[PDB]
Amino acid sequence: MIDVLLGADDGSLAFVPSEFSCSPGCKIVFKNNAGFPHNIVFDEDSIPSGVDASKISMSEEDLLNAKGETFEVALSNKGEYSFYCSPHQGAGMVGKVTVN
Ligand SMILES: [Cu+]
Repeated sequence: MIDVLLGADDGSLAFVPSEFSCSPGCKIVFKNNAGFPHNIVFDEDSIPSGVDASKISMSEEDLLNAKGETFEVALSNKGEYSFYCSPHQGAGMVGKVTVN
């Protein structure tokens, strides 16, 4: 599995890592680190065809509010999955996972 920090240790509004690669069955655990609240959203138009975004994404309205809170994702279909934090998207808090 891949552990991803929500917020850099220094408080920067970033996923760490932000771009990473894995294979079918890939599991990702996003953990609130700094600069929260944060969330993790995948838009349907920015993930592979035939993937249900609602099954991998937080709702834009929901947030992880405290250090250490987690949101887990498991991926199957190959392709590129772009994601972002909704409150911090405009600050560049975005990422992409590639399943090859
Ligand atoms: Cu955020």
